[PDB]
Amino acid sequence: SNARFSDVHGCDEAKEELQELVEFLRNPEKFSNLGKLPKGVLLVGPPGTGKTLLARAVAGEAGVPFFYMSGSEFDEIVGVGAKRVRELFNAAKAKAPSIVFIDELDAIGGRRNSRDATYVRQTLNQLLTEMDGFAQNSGVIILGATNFPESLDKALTRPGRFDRHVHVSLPDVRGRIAILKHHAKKIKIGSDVNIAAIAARTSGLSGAELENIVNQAAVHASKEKAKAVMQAHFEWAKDKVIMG
Ligand SMILES: Nc1ncnc2c1ncn2[C@@H]1O[C@H](COP(=O)(O)OP(=O)(O)O)[C@@H](O)[C@H]1O
Repeated sequence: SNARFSDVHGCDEAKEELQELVEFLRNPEKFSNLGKLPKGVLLVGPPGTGKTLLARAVAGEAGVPFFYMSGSEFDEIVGVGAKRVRELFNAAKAKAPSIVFIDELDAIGGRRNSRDATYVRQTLNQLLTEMDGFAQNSGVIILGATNFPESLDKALTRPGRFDRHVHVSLPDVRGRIAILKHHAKKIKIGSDVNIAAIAARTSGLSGAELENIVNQAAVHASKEKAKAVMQAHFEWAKDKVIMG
């Protein structure tokens, strides 16, 4: 089963804004008849805040294919980037409406070395060509995730490309409660568990780390042959995730 919005907690504003992307992908013709359409949307936030989960959730809510691409695939220098970019969008266009998710978009079009210049330029221009090539109601939504929006190439954020953004920040104490409670639905919660106390002791943690706390507490409780996941198991898992 694909992701849904009910899997995303601690950033209600982001999913509310992205619901518009779901409504477009469900019916691009009906969406356009009211009169501006989105092509590229930037997801901005630290690692583990659920940018990939949101992108997958938008495809799941809309019922459209999801295509993944990582900007990190060009970290070493290795292969032809433009061929990778061209083939990905061809598969997405053939399955439109669809979602293309570009993780670590800051990597594409980076400065890098003068030796890297010919490699970086061809990959960047290929992405720019595919985005500019979407006609009318092409059906393809491009979601780009980055932790460093100031590091993006200026060509990427020009009008008609990645000209809309959605912040996916670290959850506050209320969001951490919602995240902890959501993943705690899958565990047998003990009688002394205080999720609010745990959320108050996890300021700065991402949703991924919070999910890790719930899962590590359940495993630790199972190893001790306990009948339920107790507060001591959450405290142990919290310290393990925080110390890294
Ligand atoms: N906001 C969130 N709400 C619920 N779970 C989350 C959230 N953010 C992250 N997670 C959990 O952490 C996992 C990894 O998150 P991910 O989408 O890869 O984050 P990102 O792409 O921002 O680094 C998700 O599959 C999910 O289980």
